[PDB]
Amino acid sequence: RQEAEQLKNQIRDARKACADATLSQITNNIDPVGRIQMRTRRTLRGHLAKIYAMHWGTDSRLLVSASQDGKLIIWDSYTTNKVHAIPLRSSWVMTCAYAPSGNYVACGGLDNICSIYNLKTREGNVRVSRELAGHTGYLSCCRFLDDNQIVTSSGDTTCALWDIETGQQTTTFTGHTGDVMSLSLAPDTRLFVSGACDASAKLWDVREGMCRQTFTGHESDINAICFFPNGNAFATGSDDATCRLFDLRADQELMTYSHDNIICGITSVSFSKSGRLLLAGYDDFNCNVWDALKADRAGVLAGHDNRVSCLGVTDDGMAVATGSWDSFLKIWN
Amino acid sequence: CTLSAEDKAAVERSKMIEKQLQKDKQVYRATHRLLLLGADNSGKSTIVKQIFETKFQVDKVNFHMFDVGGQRDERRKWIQCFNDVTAIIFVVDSSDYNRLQEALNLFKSIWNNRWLRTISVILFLNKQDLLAEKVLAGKSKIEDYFPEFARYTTPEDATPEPGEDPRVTRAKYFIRDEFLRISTASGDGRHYCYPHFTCAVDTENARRIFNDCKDIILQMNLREYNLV
Amino acid sequence: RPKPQQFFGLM
Amino acid sequence: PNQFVQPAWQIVLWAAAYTVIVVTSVVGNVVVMWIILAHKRMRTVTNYFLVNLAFAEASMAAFNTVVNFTYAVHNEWYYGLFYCKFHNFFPIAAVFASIYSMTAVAFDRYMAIIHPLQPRLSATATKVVICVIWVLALLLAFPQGYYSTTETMPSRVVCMIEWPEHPNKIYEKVYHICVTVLIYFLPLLVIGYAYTVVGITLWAYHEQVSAKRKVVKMMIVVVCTFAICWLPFHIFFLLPYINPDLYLKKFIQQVYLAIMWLAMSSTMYNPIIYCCLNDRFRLGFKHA
Amino acid sequence: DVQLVESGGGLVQPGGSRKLSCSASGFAFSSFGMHWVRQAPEKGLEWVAYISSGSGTIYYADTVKGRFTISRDDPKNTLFLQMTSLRSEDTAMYYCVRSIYYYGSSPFDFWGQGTTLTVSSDIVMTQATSSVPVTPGESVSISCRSSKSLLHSNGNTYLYWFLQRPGQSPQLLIYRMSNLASGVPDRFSGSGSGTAFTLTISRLEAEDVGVYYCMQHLEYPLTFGAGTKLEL
Amino acid sequence: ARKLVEQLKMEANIDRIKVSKAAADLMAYCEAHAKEDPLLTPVPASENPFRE
Ligand SMILES: CC(C)CCC[C@@H](C)[C@H]1CC[C@H]2[C@@H]3CC=C4C[C@@H](O)CC[C@]4(C)[C@H]3CC[C@]12C
Repeated sequence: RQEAEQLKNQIRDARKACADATLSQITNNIDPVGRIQMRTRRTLRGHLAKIYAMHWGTDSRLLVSASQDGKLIIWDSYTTNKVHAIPLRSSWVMTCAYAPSGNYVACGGLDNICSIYNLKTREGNVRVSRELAGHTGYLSCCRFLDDNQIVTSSGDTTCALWDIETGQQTTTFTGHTGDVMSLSLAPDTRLFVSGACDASAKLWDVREGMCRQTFTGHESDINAICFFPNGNAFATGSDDATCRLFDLRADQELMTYSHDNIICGITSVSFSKSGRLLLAGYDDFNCNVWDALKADRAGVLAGHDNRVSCLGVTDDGMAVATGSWDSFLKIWN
Repeated sequence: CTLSAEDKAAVERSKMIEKQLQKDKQVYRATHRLLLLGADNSGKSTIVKQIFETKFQVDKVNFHMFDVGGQRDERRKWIQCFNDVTAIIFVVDSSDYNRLQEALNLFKSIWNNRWLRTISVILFLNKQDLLAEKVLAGKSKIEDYFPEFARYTTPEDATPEPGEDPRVTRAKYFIRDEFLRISTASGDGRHYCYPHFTCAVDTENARRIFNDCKDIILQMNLREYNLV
Repeated sequence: RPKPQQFFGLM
Repeated sequence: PNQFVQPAWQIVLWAAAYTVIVVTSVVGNVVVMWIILAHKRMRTVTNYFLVNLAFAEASMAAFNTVVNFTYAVHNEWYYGLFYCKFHNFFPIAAVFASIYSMTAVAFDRYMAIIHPLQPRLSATATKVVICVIWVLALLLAFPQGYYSTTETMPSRVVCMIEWPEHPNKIYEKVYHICVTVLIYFLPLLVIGYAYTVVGITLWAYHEQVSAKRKVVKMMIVVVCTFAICWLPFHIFFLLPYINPDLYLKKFIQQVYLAIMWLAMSSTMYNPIIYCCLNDRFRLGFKHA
Repeated sequence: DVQLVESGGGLVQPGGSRKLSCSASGFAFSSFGMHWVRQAPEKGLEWVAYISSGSGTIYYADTVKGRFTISRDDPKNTLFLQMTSLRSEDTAMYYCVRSIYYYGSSPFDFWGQGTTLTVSSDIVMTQATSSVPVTPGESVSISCRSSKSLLHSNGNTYLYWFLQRPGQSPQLLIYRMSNLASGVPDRFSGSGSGTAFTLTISRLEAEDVGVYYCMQHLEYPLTFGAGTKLEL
Repeated sequence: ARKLVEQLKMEANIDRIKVSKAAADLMAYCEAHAKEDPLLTPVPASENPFRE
């Protein structure tokens, strides 16, 4: 019954042999990015309470924001106009997703229900297309693979693929032993990686339903998880105050992004289009740009009065939005 | 100013949405949010006369009380959300001495929590009637569950309800002092515990909350208005 | 009526 | 031969008093205006009225005090008709604005202590009251600026207010009385009631109750100051109606230098209060 | 379903006054700004008035300005046009059109059936071909021209195509020059050059027969073209 | 327990590449799409849709 410990060292020694060099010696000759100064370009002031989640549309002009007051507002970032304001049944909404099509948005929180909202009805009102029930814990994150499929993480230690039309869970991912706090879909959408309070990040296969690879670097809850644009590496934020790049093919950590001054946890993590910059929101009321290859802080987006809860980079890569408990979502170009 | 007929209409739509959001802001600001933390057998369900959400009104002030029983285990992840509530209403069953040490650990976790560091607690020792019956009956000794009780003496400042045996008064104040000891130990004045002895029969618990939330907001206002 | 001995004060 | 000329030794003593007032006041008010705006933490809807109060008071400290000082020194107007109008308008309105701002912060404090649960005034309403205050102040000061005139007497140039000529001077009597009632009696009533109800509640943990007593002390000082300091000001401007012979005397020059000094000294108190009662203001003062 | 039935029209002696009432059912009337567009019996479409959501902006066509006033009862979901000083020129079928304006919205999406009234610096849309004979399975290119470039700085070309099938209310086909309205077959396509635009109807079907109107929304007054009939 | 052993077995079977390789390819992706990135390389103000 302890063969599991034998398998555990076997996995460890296989990773040890593979890690011949460090990402930092390989990129030691690469010339750094240089200080990155990003000024706030837009400030969106529509939410009464703390902002917990934001998602960018494929167009990179529309963005949906969630607040603890119980409202989702779609913003035309370019003109700072409020396209739609959705009243929500539960005041507590911890996540918000935007469909790739733009036809639907989703939100979830302590309700334990993922509500999908049809933005484009003929009646002209935003109505809840479907309510998804089955998570026995808060829905920490949700991302739409398509208009009829959504992958939702939960505090019940289970993530789930749901067919929206049926309302049923096509697949359930039960490997984690701790509340899953974040999920990131790969660009291909074939595999998603989810980070839990078990200080472990697990890669899944949406089609198969199983955990392909488990990554164990952090010392505390993995608050955020982002996929590198290539779809072969991912970056995890944790209360450990450390961000850790992993490589799916090497099945091990490539680098760590920690500063001695930085001691607060990382609420959110994102990568720019080129994947060179690893933005990361911290509870110090500021976000810190990191050169992913060089592991060097290369900038700071300090314009917030409270915890930065969410950070998102437009698909185009033109801008970075940063929600915060101050109730102001700021766009940084 | 260089805005198309459709851009101007979109700006109007945004302004209409903004006015609705302002009407909502007034309701949100008027509502005082309270986190009903507690455990089963506390009786937290019936502390106020009026399960996740309950709305009352005292002196034309509306209070929203949230009981998040949906998620268990470490409550740390979901407590971060309620870092803006006016005051946590902790409810403890005085009768259950065995679970009382479990209750004192939850208070310590909540009082010393990173996000609830400025949130005052309105502790409500409930089922004081049960505790009185057990103390009078015997059989169950608060000394057995907690050794410090035999040394304890009723506080001189303590005011006893009429006719209450001195031992019942001593027991009630021993339970209260354990919760107070945790509060006094790790507080910078940022928040305070308001301990109130209550029973299932008592219907004055809504008034108690009113008076204690008036003190929390008062002390916050005093600092906010740069007076203290 | 300006007088050489009149004082003129301003609020 | 202007009788309002004074020896260099007299001027020096008055200059030192007014120097202390002007410098202390602007320094404190400017720093208070800065602390609030510089730190986002200190920049709240709550401190909107406090920054408004600091502005109007620095304005009267630099404008109403320095300019009036030279005019009292030789009763000579070295500013010209244009600046004569400017002084009977904005500097005089700044005086009204400060007194009405003191009535706004009093209302805020009253609501925040007597009815704590009730939500604060909306940011938009706060911004509407700042304007209402300044608007009413400018409106009240308009007549004094409108009838501003610089008669060039052989002895000296003097900026005087040519009120509509009336047998009983009814117009200038009504104006000066309405000013006394609206900026002295009415404020002494709302700032005095609010501070009493607040102080009665607050006065009735040694350190925490000692603070709720220090605030009450500040409030009795503010009520008493606004009453003691401003009463002579009004008495001086309502005395040309009760007894015009007093203005014709010479000692009236020194009296004016005193009544303005006492009234303008009110500006210095507001920054000192914010430092003694609030740590984030004394720490901010060293920080700048 | 979505419906905008309007009544209130009939014979009226000149200099008279009638009120036209569009009753909205099946959509949030308050959210959508409404417009009244009239079609003279032998002529094309002309924009009469616009009532914005919240009733905060009202625009009228110079021909009816002063004489006609447009109001909306949001609680009763009803649009009113109190027309006074009626002239013989006013005779026309009046259509109430709904228009929601948000980024990505399709304005002019739904038109009402129409109420007939019988009385006893404008950008100019030039549809050159009044008629174009066509047989099914062919591709036609109805073209419209504009006095000014409908392309705004925003990058949006505010040109709309509408098809009034015979005996039917006009239906949005293309919005903002290229975007195709919902429920609209893929055969239609909009191609434009700032000032000159073309609607390409591939594999024309017997459903496509009707008059095609090009409208500008760049500014008000909104101006429609004469129309181009497509006969089978 | 047994299910955990079954999962550990599959995770150990996974073929793995050398970190000198995987690091190189991510370095390569960054260099190839470096011009594309509008945040690593500052965008001309005109192009910037958020220029205001
Ligand atoms: C000539 C007269 C009218 C001058 C009057 C100046 C008044 C209207 C000005 C001077 C300083 C100003 C304040 C300075 C800074 C702030 C903080 C800001 O977050 C809200 C507005 C607020 C609170 C301003 C309100 C208006 C204000 C009080």
